[PDB]
Amino acid sequence: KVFGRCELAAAMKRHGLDNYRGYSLGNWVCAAKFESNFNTQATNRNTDGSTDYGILQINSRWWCNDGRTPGSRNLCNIPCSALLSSDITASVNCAKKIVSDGNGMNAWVAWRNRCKGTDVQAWIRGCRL
Repeated sequence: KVFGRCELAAAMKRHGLDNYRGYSLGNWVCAAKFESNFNTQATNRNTDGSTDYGILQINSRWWCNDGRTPGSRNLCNIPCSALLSSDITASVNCAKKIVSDGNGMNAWVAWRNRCKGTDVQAWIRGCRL
């Protein structure tokens, strides 16, 4: 499933990401854009044996278990497969855990390089209206 910008914005808002841990909604939209291009099925293999899953590219080394990543911690307590659903709930719930547990949104590389430092509110511009 490929979401639309405002479509994702609304869904994320419903799930309580707006200003969660201090990060306004635009942050999350921008992250999804650059991490997955709004695609719920995206996956990416890493040199360390881990894989990044779904719309928010959640990593299998720390966060979810994919049954094939060495040194798996499963801090979200979910199978990575659940993160490939067209429904974003699992991804959002795990994302909150990630951000609450440390480095904030720095866990997302695309966020840090391509979102942070720009006017992220522009990402939710024109969505309600």
